[PDB]
Amino acid sequence: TVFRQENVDDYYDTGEELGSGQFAVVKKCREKSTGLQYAAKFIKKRRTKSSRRGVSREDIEREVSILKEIQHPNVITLHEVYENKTDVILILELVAGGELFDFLAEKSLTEEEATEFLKQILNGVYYLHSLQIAHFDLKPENIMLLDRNVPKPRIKIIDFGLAHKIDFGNEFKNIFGTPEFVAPEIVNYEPLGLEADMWSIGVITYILLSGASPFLGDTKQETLANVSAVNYEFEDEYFSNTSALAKDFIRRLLVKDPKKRMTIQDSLQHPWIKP
Ligand SMILES: COc1cc(/C=C/c2cc(O)cc(O)c2)ccc1O
Repeated sequence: TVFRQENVDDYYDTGEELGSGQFAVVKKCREKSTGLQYAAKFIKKRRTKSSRRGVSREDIEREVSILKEIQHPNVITLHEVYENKTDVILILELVAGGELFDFLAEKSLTEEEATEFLKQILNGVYYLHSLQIAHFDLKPENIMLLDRNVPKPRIKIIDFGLAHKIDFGNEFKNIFGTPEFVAPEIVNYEPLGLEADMWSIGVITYILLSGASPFLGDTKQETLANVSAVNYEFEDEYFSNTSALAKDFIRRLLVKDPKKRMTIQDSLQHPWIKP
């Protein structure tokens, strides 16, 4: 599938850089014809078939195809796609309130504050999983706010770079997400489905309530070993005034066997969440 090959700079003006990763940089932008503001994600293309730098066209097209399907208040939406010899440029909805992570470092949240964010995350993931889309990269860095200055901001899931359609219940590919947040089946290179996202939500919830990462070791291999062994506990110093039901919610997500893990629908009916 081909994208718009006119020069993006003839239609948009770029501004402040919002972030940069291994093969992508995100810049605030403004469409000349409407004055509307977006985030332009420049993804570096692979320049030879056998190279390991840049993103393969198969991977770029998959992310674009997934973004084109989704429209939900808690998920980023795609406006336009351009390309040239060096980059594919996704013109994405502007989410300017910063990461849930950076907003986390400023505060540990109360259970009402945590559940207010978490309910929006669960709503967005319920939408995705209803479409058989696994995100595969849920972590605080990929949870951003629209306006961080209100007592209860609205969040949006971003970064569909690892997302996959799961039309056979599982997909057998390597997902190189970040160790602290990936499920045991990712660590062990096993078939992957929607369940992996639910584990990631359990990790996010643990951090939201405590400010601490449940599996984090001193090295990436330690973290991955801890994940595979389900080597975590609720430290009383961090959880002493956290409700048992909040702990129960986490405990039913941080489950090694994906079949025994709470699903997205389970998580919405769990007594900690269900109104
Ligand atoms: C903040 O740090 C980072 C943010 C982003 C992405 C920001 C962003 C992404 C979108 O898809 C839409 C948007 O409005 C903003 C990428 C790498 C980073 O390191």
